Amino acid sequence: KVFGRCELAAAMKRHGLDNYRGYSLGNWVCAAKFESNFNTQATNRNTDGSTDYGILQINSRWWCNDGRTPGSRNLCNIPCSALLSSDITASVNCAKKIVSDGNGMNAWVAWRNRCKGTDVQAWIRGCRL
Ligand SMILES: O=S(=O)(O)c1cc2c(O)c(c1)Cc1cc(S(=O)(=O)O)cc(c1O)Cc1cc(S(=O)(=O)O)cc(c1O)Cc1cc(S(=O)(=O)O)cc(c1O)C2
Ligand SMILES: O=S(=O)(O)c1cc2c(O)c(c1)Cc1cc(S(=O)(=O)O)cc(c1O)Cc1cc(S(=O)(=O)O)cc(c1O)Cc1cc(S(=O)(=O)O)cc(c1O)C2
Repeated sequence: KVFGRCELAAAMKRHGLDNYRGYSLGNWVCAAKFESNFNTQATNRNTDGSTDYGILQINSRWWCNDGRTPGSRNLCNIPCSALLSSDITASVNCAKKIVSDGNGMNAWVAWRNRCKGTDVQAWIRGCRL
């Protein structure tokens, strides 16, 4: 499923992402956009054998288990297919763990190139809140 902007911001807020470890809500919305275009089914392969999964493009090298990334860890203790679900709960919970561990959000490449140090609030303006 593809979220709209405001629908995603809203769900992210309900999951307590707003200002989580210092990152205002537009940050998580912005990162979702440039990682997956708001698509819960997004997946992308990496050259090391790992795959990024879901709305926040969470990597199987470190964070989840997809049974085909040899020698990988599963630090969120979660199957990667759970990161592909229509309900974003697992993605959110895994995203919290990544950030709190942590490298903040700098871990997300697209967030670092398109969101960090810009007007991330534009991503939430005009939404019901
Ligand atoms: O997209 S919207 O923010 O406009 C929206 C508002 C409400 C909605 O019921 C829905 C969307 C439909 C809907 C969407 C989703 S999601 O897109 O997958 O996030 C989930 C649900 C849902 O009804 C189920 C649901 C989950 C939660 S959560 O455990 O906190 O994530 C809370 C609620 C849910 O219905 C209650 C709820 C809260 C809120 S509020 O944003 O907290 O005011 C609005 C609406 C609600 O139904 C009222
Ligand atoms: O990822 S975080 O947003 O939590 C973060 C915040 C600060 C940080 O200092 C860093 C990360 C570490 C860091 C990372 C990087 S990068 O991974 O290569 O993108 C670069 C730097 C850095 O300190 C160096 C740096 C770059 C820039 S830029 O011109 O915008 O690219 C600005 C700064 C830097 O220190 C200053 C700065 C800005 C910001 S702001 O969020 O843009 O206001 C937060 C922090 C800053 O130190 C305070």
